[PDB]
Order: sequence, then structure tokens, then C-alpha cells
Amino acid sequence: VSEQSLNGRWTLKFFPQPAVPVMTIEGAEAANGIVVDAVVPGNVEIDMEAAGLVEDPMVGNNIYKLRPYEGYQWYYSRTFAAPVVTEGQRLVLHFGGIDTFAEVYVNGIKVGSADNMLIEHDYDITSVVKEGENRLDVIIRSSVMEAQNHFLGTLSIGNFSNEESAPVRRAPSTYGWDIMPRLVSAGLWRDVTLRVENPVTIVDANWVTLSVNPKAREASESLYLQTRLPFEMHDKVKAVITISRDGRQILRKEALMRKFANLFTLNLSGVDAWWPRGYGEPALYTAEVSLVDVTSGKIYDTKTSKIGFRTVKLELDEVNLPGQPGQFQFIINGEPVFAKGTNWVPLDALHSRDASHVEEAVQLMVEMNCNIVRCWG
Amino acid sequence: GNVYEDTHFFELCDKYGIMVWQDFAMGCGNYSQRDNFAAALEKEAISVVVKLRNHPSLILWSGPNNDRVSRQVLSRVIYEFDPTRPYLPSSGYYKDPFYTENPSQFVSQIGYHGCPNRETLERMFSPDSVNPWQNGVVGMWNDEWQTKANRIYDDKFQGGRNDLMTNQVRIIFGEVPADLDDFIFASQSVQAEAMKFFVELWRGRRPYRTGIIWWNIRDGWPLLSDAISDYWGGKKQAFYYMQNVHHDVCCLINPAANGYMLKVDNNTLKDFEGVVEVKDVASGKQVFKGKFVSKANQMSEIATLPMQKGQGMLVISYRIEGNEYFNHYLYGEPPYKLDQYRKWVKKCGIYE
Repeated sequence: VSEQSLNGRWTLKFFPQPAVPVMTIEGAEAANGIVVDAVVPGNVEIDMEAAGLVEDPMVGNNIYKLRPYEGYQWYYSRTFAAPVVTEGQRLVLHFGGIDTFAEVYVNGIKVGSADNMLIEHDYDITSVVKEGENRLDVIIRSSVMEAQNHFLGTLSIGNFSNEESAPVRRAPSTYGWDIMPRLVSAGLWRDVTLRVENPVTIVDANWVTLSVNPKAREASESLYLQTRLPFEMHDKVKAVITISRDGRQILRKEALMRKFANLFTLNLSGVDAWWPRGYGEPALYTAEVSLVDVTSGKIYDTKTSKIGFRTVKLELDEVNLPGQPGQFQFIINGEPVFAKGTNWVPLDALHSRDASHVEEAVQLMVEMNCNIVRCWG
Repeated sequence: GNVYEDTHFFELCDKYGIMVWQDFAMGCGNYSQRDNFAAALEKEAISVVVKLRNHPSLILWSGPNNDRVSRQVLSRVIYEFDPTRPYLPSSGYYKDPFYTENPSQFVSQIGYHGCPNRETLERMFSPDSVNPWQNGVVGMWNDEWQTKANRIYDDKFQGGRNDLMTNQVRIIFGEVPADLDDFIFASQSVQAEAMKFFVELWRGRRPYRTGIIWWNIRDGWPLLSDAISDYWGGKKQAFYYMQNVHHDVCCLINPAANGYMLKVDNNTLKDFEGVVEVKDVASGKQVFKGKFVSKANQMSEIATLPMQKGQGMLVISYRIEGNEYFNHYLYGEPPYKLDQYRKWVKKCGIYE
């Protein structure tokens, strides 16, 4: 129905982590720490430099001066107006990125516990949200100290990746590499939003290119659609599939929703294939699917994404060193492409600034004419 | 089948240079393939591996080819917590081709039964039950000797494991001695010659044979078993026989196609010179005498000895670096005369 954003100014209170880490709001407020203004999405080091508490780590040996903060806790807090929810609607609190181990409270009620900085986190706060001003509190603990909650196997010690990185789900380069500095950091480094979902909603729209014929401008595309559908809405809701490019509608298919999960296959004509750089055009088509009430015409949900009709196959060599690394070739749309490109390292040691560099960084590959890029583990 | 020994056991094995082959506490039979048993066993394996992986004496971990226990749970623990040691998923005449034609390079010898030393019998049996024959009947054991044959549940029967004793004495000596002390010496002599033959047969078949682990050196309870020493420390006749064929450099005689083969086995990394003499006990005729060169970490053929007439026993006397070591070889085919065999051991002067 809507997506209210919770980005902006938050309250950040940081303090050294005690022997028993702080998990509750009472302990976080009782702890003796410093309170400064914070920006979400952001990194805690950015908020402290804005407060004049840390020097610029990009200059000289200032990076080492952030060392004590690896054992600090970080208490994000803000208020928010609750969006309007009607009966059957669900209120979801969405985190694009929590770095890392945090307890999330809404109006003093714990709604989740995060432990992976690389994936999104969604919590159903429908039953805990209140009318009017609400409170949202996130209490992050030390990622480095979290490693001492595990016993490492022999093979996990002594590698180039830090031992602290082995038992936790974080970016290994944040602990230090030969190309990226050590800067564990913390904070809400991606968007925080409030989402309202109708009882009839799209759970997943999976687009799959079954086959492609670039010469005949044909393609067979599959849509694996999973939805949330109350049984009173079975046979009363229809799926509206729409393929278009540059405003011109290529296909509009309608089908009655009789199940919650369906597979739709579309045999398309006059459609171009997606090619990497040099081997043709990167033809993209707008693929939209909406759940519409058959009687009232109400649109309950709409999922839109730009897809490309393309097939990928990895032809492995069977003579010259069969099974050894590098003995393969990518087969795109049946053609053996020659890959030329770069390795993708972190865009910023403070990863909340990543999104601000993607445009410039991708444009480097466009000028370089890379047809491939490997996002480094 | 045993518990995991504590730290001190491995400390003594570290100190005295005794390598340790460690089984995981798994018995005869197949076990559960479900998550509950795997999780309980993974917790046990991880705990025991971290505790013992620092001892140099420990050299191997040991656990149809689809058993989750041996082929997954235990192997994953070793893979993550001890990548330095191998893991092996392994779950009546002593000259019978059953033993002498074993194809395994590394043998786990089954061991031979042997009646304990008389002092042990009088300590673990009632005065009226010290004699094995119930009502004096040669062939029957009383209810107490059947108990000390490990009868797990008090089910009254006759026969079974206890017959392994008298059968072995009958094969080697013809009849079962009615006298108790004559039976103890006879049953101990059978176990002594049988176990000595196995060690000599595997040491003499190197380099194909790579090891031998026999059952067993000590009992865990006052019992009638195939061990060579009892729970109270009573060394049986087999213990002393095995001691003389466990030397670092041992001169032994193996049966051959047309006679016997005198040989010397070296379980060290150093070469040794010596002189070996072979003589018959009763006649005293010197069968062989000459110098030998025992090359390191291998067995060496010394000489083929001519076949002797009838029964008897040979004496192997060899000196290395001014130290006289001794061994013997029982030639001929059973049954032997117990009084004659006792005369051979007495005249030889190696044992008592």
C-alpha cells in the first residue's frame, strides 16, 4: 500500500561494551555513554566525525585511532508515526542492513534479533505498533567480541581472513586485508522503512528465461509467482502480466488467481535478447505483474522489474586439464563469449557510502568496456 | 568397548614411546542414523578430540559403507579438529591355515585362552570351587568357573567359551590333565606357544606384514580369559614367551616348505651384527651357528635349517653387542607329551 521511510536523523548513544553485553533498553539507557546525532543510513564513525569526536581516518595513521571503538556498543533510537493499517493489513519494519548483532525493540517490545550484516531484515510489528508516536530502538553489540562465543576448528585459524571473521556473517575485508583497511565499524548502513502489505500481496515474482532465439526475435519466459491470498479471495483476484519496452506494450496476459502459487509461461515474438558488451545490445524489458480484484478493480499489489531474455551456460573443458580451475567458458545465448573485466572490491570501508559511489564506479567499467565483473567474496 | 582413558595414560605413552590407536566408543553392531544420535556423538567426538589431539603417542582415530556414524559424523570431526592424524572407519591348532594364511598386512590377532596362575584361582574362587571339575568329572565345569567365563546373565548351562580351554590343551597335549597344576601349566603353555608363533610368523613375513596387535596384555576383572596377565598382576606363561619375541632385534625360526627358516627381524633404524646358534634341547646337537647381519628396519633370512626327526624343541642363542638373548622353536606335530614338553622347557633354561 505504501512505504514510509525511516531514514534521517536518529539518536546514537555509544559506550564500551561491559563484560555482559547490553541487550535491553533499560541497560542501554543506564549505561554511561556519549549521545550524538546520527544519520541513517550511515556508519557510526561518520556520525562521530560529524560530532568532532574522531579525526578523518582517510588521512595518515588516523585509521588506527578507531581501534577502541571495535569493542563499543551502539544504541540507535528514534520515534516514528505509525502508518495507517486496516484489518488484514500487515505492518513490516524493513532493514536493508544492520551491522551487525543487534536487538530491535518497537515500543519496548523486542521484535527481532539480527546477526547478519549482508542480508535484509524484516519484522512484523503489526501487533506491537501503537496509535500515534512510536519508539524504535536498536542495540548493537561488539562484532569482534561476538567471535569469542565460538570454538574455531583448526583450519579456521591462521588463514588470511581474520579469525574474528570466521564465526560471524560479515564482510571479511572489514577486519583487514591487503587491499582494504581494518574498519569493523557498525550501524544501520542501509535503508530503514515501514511497509504496509495488503492481505492479497505478492510474495515473490521469479522471472526465468527458458529459451531465446535472437535471430527470430523470440523468447520463452517463465514467471514463478508466489502470493499471499486469503481463501475468500481465491477465484476473485486476477494476475495482470505486462511486458513492455520504451513504453510500448509487448504483451498483456490476464489469469484468474485460483492458487497462491502459479507458473506462467509466455512465448514472445518481436523481442530482442540481452547481450553483454560487444556481443550485442543489453535489451531490457519492463516486466510487471499485479494482483487486481476482478469486481472492484482494486490493485492489491504490483511487482515491477526490468528483465532480460538471456540464457547462460558454463561449458567446462574435458581435455586440457579437466576439472582444474579456469577450464571453462561462458555460453551466453548459445554463443561462446570471451570475458574481459575487473574484480569488484568494497566501494568504501564505511559501506553506507557504497550507494553514493555505485554510479561513478560502474561508469568506470563502461568506459573500460568490461563485459564482466566478479564481485569479490 | 572401553571408556576413553584419561590424560595420564597418554602421558605415560608419550614418555615411554608407545603409540596409541584410539577407537571411538562404539561396539559390535550398527547404530542409529538419525539426528539425535549423531548430535550426541558429534558432541562426544569433538570433546575427546580436542582433549587428546596434542599427545604425540596418539597416531590414529578409528570408527555397510553408508553408516552416518563412521562415514560422516566422526569423519567430519576429525576433518575440522584434527587434520594431522588419519581416521579409519573400521566399525584350534594355531598353525591352522586359518591363521597362517591371513592376507592382512596389519593383523589384529585373536589370542588364545590360558588358565591364570594358581594364586589367582584361589583368590577369586570359593575353596570348594578352586578345582574346575564339578564332581571330579573331567569335561564339566562348576557353576563358578562358568561365571568367570563371563556368563552375562545367570542362565545355568554347560559348555561354550570354557570348552576353548580344554580343547586347546587336548590338541597340543592329547589329554586334559586331571591335576590342577598340571592343567594350569598345560593351558598356559598352549597360550604361550600359540601367541609366540603368531608374533614370530608376522615378524618373519615382512616387509609385506606391517604390524600385529594381539589380544591382550591384561584383564580388567578376575576372569578366565585369553589375556596373558590377570587383573591382579599374575603374568601367565605367555607373557614371558611374548617378551622374548618382542625384542628390537629378534632371532626366530619360521616353518618353511622343506624345513625351517632361521631369520632375524629388525624393528629399529640401526644395523646390528651378531652370532646365532641353533641346537636341539634333548640331543644337544648344534643345528646351526654363524654370523648374521641384521639390516635396519627389515627382516633378514639367515639360513635354512634342515628338518629334524620327530618331535622336539630347538634353542636359539644369539649375542648382539655383548648381550646374550634367547629364543626357542617347537618342532614336530601335535599331540606332544606334557611331561616331555616340560622337560624341554626345563633343560632349555630360558623360562621356568
